[PDB]
Amino acid sequence: SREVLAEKVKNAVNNQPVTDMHTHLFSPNFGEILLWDIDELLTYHYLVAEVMRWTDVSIEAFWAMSKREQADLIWEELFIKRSPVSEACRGVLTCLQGLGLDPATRDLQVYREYFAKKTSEEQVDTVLQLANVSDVVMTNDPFDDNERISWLEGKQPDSRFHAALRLDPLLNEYEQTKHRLRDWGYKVNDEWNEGSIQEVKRFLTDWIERMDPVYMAVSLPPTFSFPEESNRGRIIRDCLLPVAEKHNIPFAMMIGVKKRVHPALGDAGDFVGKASMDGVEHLLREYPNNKFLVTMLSRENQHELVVLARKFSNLMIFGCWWFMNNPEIINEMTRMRMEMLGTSFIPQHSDARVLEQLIYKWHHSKSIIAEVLIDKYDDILQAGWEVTEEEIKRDVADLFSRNFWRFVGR
Amino acid sequence: SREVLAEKVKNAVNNQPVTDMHTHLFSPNFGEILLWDIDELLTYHYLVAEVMRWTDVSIEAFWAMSKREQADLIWEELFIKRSPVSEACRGVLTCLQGLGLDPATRDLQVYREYFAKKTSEEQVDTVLQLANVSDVVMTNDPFDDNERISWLEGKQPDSRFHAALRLDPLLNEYEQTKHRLRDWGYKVNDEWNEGSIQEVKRFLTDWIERMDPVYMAVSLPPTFSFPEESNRGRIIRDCLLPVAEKHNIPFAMMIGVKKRVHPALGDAGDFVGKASMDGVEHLLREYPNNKFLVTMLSRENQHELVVLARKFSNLMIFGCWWFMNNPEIINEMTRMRMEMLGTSFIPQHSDARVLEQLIYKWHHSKSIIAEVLIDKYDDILQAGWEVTEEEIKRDVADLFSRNFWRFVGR
Amino acid sequence: SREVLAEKVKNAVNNQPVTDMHTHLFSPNFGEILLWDIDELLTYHYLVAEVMRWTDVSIEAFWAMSKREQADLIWEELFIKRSPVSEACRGVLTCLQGLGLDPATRDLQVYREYFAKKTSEEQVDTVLQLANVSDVVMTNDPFDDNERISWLEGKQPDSRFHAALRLDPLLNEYEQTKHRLRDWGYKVNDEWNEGSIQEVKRFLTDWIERMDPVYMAVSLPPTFSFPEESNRGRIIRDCLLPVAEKHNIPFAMMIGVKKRVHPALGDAGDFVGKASMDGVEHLLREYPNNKFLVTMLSRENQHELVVLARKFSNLMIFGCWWFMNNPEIINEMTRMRMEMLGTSFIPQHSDARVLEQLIYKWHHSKSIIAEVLIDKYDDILQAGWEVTEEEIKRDVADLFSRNFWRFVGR
Amino acid sequence: NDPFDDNERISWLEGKQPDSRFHAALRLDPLLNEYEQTKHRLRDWGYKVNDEWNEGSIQEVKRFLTDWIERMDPVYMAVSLPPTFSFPEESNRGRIIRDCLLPVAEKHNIPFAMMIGVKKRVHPALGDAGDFVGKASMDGVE
Ligand SMILES: O=C(O)[C@@H](O)C(O)[C@H](O)C(=O)O
Ligand SMILES: O=C(O)[C@@H](O)C(O)[C@H](O)C(=O)O
Ligand SMILES: O=C(O)[C@@H](O)C(O)[C@H](O)C(=O)O
Ligand SMILES: [Cl-]
Ligand SMILES: [Zn+2]
Ligand SMILES: [Zn+2]
Ligand SMILES: [Zn+2]
Ligand SMILES: [Zn+2]
Repeated sequence: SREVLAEKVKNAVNNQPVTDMHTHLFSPNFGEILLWDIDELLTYHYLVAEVMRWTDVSIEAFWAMSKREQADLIWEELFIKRSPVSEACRGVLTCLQGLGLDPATRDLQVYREYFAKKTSEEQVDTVLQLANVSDVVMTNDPFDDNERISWLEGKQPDSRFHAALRLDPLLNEYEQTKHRLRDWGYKVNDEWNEGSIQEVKRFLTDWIERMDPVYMAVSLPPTFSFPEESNRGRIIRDCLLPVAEKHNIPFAMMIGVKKRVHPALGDAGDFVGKASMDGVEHLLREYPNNKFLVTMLSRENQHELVVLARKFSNLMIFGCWWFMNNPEIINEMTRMRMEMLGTSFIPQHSDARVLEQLIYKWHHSKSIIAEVLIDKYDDILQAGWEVTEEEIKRDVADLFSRNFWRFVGR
Repeated sequence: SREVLAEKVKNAVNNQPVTDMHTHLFSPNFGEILLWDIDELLTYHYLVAEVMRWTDVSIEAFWAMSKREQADLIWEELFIKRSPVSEACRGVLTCLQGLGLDPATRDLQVYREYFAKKTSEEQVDTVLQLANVSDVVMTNDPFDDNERISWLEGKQPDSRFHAALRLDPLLNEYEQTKHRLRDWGYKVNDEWNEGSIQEVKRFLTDWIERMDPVYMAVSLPPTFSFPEESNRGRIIRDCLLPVAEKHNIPFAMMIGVKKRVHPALGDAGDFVGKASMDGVEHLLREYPNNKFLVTMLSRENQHELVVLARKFSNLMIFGCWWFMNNPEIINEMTRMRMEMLGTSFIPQHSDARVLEQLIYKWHHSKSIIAEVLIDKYDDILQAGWEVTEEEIKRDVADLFSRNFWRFVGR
Repeated sequence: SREVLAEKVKNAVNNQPVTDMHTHLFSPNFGEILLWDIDELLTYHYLVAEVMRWTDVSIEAFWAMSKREQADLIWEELFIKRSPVSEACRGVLTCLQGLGLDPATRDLQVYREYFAKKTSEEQVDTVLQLANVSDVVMTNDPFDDNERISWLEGKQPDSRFHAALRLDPLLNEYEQTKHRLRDWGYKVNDEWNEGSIQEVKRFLTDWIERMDPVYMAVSLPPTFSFPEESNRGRIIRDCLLPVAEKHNIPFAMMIGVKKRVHPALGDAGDFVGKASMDGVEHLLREYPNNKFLVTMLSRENQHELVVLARKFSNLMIFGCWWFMNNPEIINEMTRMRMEMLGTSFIPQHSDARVLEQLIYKWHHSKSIIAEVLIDKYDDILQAGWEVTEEEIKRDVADLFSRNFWRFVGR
Repeated sequence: NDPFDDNERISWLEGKQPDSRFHAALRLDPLLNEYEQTKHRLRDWGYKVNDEWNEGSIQEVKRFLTDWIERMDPVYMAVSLPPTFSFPEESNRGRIIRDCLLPVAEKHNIPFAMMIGVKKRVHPALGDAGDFVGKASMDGVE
């Protein structure tokens, strides 16, 4: 029956240890960059954008408040003055309950008590256990002063944390970044010649050696195109692709983000745009020895992206990114994906910026993926097919963990 | 439980008095422009387009028939020859049943009897009571000869009816409209100079003074862009925006309509197109002291529009407009909206052209919005949150009425 | 009640004989072009694309394998190593069960036994009976050497099979095709003059005379536009349209296919793109005496296509084509269509390349269409409308068969 | 000297050497501007170019150029181009120039002559007198 299947699917999904292949979390020993707290959860930029639609407090005043005050404002405006029904607000409550706290009391002061008596290491153990996350993939930007520090000091991340070499500044801001490269000893010239090419490669190789990243990544605008006689186009073609092939490291492209449409909002000021599939199509076909992990921001790019994955095996689609990370969208995306790709895709990643988010991000997404799995297994069951519990666990393992590790070559 | 919640949500939704912030209805005392009748309901242009896909009667012959004959044809073709399953046909039946008539008999002659013995004022009282609509926002075009009359005669609308200054002819047909402005005493010159600017402002100010509109509005094509060195671009930049800021009146933009692709169909001859978000993005960011009410016609513009609202608080999204006003779409739009905006948006408007439509428009939309509210409240309930009935009524009040009045400054 | 209605709708839908207005099947007497077998089902290009996302076997090696080996590989990779949850894999199982075979045993060798002891004619009788398909519309390309043979030999197709004149080579590859036309006696000149025009018309007329097609068809790219001073634009304008009007034959346009993005994949190497609606809009309005059957490949073209059908009665929308032929999409498309068009559209076609697919294609689509019909009938039932079983059968007959025959003029 | 012209191929294939006052120039219009049609002739001549632009197609096109350079000993390779000429470009012309012509020309130190601006056959019936002209962008040459 469907209910017998349902229980097996839900059990398999809930018990399957998750490999979160894209987050903004950091190994505890890396320091304060690792954000956690009910205060951090409430000041997540997703909620900053949401509170600004309600509060009379200016954005300037908001940025001038302490994190405690910002959190108090957001709690009052989005949870008390109006029901916390949005996905992000729902997420906060899910994290609280998961930690054993009681959302029924709406006692923020009591919730804060829970966090103030623990250490980073302890909360990490707690959260990964609760979220059943075995591996976390970080976003490591060698262009950030704070992050560069731990890496240069020789600090190695926790074994549960993996590095990913983020290259946004290099690919999207070369004109400014080239100068920093020079200061660091990478002799790139004013013009794109053999010298500049080799030094950029040396730069990538040095960080690959230092981080041992599972992949190199970059977020791109709606106008992204390739090939292109631009700094980005040339760097990707002459340096990134060749280096990635040599070390058999996949290239992750997060396409569709239009940066800073509302500067004053900070991290909450980015917009979205539909991109052309031409560049991705070209990269996949012309670089068969390169591997590509892709996720797009526009709802209107989702279906064609699935179709492109049917064309090229060197393409691995992943997650329901940012503005796509909402139940209604996650549901439609996951169903279209399983329908045209079976289980050859990575349904989700958390993109967690605050440690505790791993709880709600995976909880909310797992229940949806579980329902989709139940429908699909049931359809073949009605066709006379018999699926074993072991086959279910196998499929679930591919979706939440094995597809990623298998694609990156680990 | 979910069923206890369901009843509370449905009750709150059904009892919440509605402020319909965009319709094509008129205060009864305004005259015959106020359309009502089972005949008017059946000759709604939405059904004209639908009947032309079935009937062998030429469009010319149709326009030559009396309204009674047109209604008879549409009833026969869309209700008798085929089941009235489309949204618009379903709407007609909902209006009948709501009025106490019986769709089971399919007796159009009997239905007509009900309307012929009442007055405009009486039917208005009846419908607003049935639809539980407390306030109706009109669309008042000072460029229409018939409408200009009541306003110039000094006629004030019923207290339940509010004015909205529609400016399509001014913004999209200035080359022709400028001449009428001159005939009315507004000395606009051949070239866009201080004189033309001031006289256009004087024109807007005079009508704002006469109508006391809750907002100024315009429908725009898929190709809409801003800024732009065109009559529209210049009028918006040099006159509309400044005047709207001074009187703190919001600017409503209904984007995506491609006018007259099938001229012979009349009001049923408009098409749709996806628009670029650039112009809206620019307006929101560069005019922070101006308020904007926006609704778009293309299904492919919906998600990005929600994201843009997360960026700018001077943007208030509203309704599921025209071709978007169908269950399947209303559902997906409302869910995406609540998920990314919580309750900071106006889910719907009727766009009613015929008085009785208020019944089905709100009935059909309320049941969908109610189901979405139930899902979202249930999700936070499962997270341990407890929502009171008063909080539900508060949220419902914001969605169906308070968000609008609060945004316009009333 | 809804369950009483449900049974009537499901019964009507299941019993309604289907006219499949677009397939890639052939009358049995046409020869081996008629594909059938569990081996053919498994080597369907939809599954080739899917297996290439999993298998380590090179595409070259795959094309070098025998059909038996290809089928074995696909069965092992997509059904045994991972659960066959994708739509195409689900389809294979549905066909097996429908034929009386047992998917529970996963015994491919036993399944093969069933097919090896029957004749084409026998399997055709079997499948059409099982799929309850009364009429099959073929895709007949006079430019294919193999197909041209039966037609030139004077072979007439089975009475259950209808011809459709496919013109892709003529319209999209005229520069190469013109030479073949000359070799066949059609004196087209180097330049587009009266001579070339008349000879192209003569060519179309000759094949219309030989095939007696229900319609002429062509698949078009995302960049399709009209009018256009190109071979395609000129051929459509000066030859196709005039000839189609004269014989009152509709023109079918399948828009949105980007051919060969992955050449090595063969038939599995096509991609998709969103098209502009301008060309279709122009054709519908400027050629009122011509009939057009249209289906588009991009998910983002679906809603506007429905709106365009509301504008022009000479437009008949049909099916959920190729990448659109997935439950999640079929559901949303069918609901948007019924909501804005009632029953004036053709919900589906199979596009079957392998005989047995008629079973799963129609089985999977019928259950979805049935659920949509049940919702819509229920909505008007709740409005007080009473629908008779005969009206249901009538509506179902229009959707699955009469709308097509009525539109083509048969 | 157009190796794609039947009449012209003869003398070269027969081993005929031109008068000492006459020098050869390898004209490549058919190769660069009509590859889709020309590729088939290359195949018939033994140059195994594939359907897709890969190492194989590249090497065989180079072999073709090298063979004729060897046979003609041209002072330069030449081509006439349309007003819309651009470079780089993901087209047959753009790829052939980038992956074959330029490399081969550098190796043998042979210059590349480009005669830009001709819009072919605007008046077909006039034959050789049917070509028109158009202003080109300097971007590709630059
Ligand atoms: O929080 C987010 O998802 C964004 O602000 C970014 O971190 C984005 O996911 C990125 O990786 O660029
Ligand atoms: O009936 C309609 O919705 C349209 O014909 C128009 O009234 C549109 O809503 C508009 O306001 O321009
Ligand atoms: O199998 C398919 O649907 C495609 O490969 C084509 O046959 C397409 O449907 C077409 O008719 O061009
Ligand atoms: Cl789109
Ligand atoms: Zn991220
Ligand atoms: Zn309106
Ligand atoms: Zn949906
Ligand atoms: Zn087909």
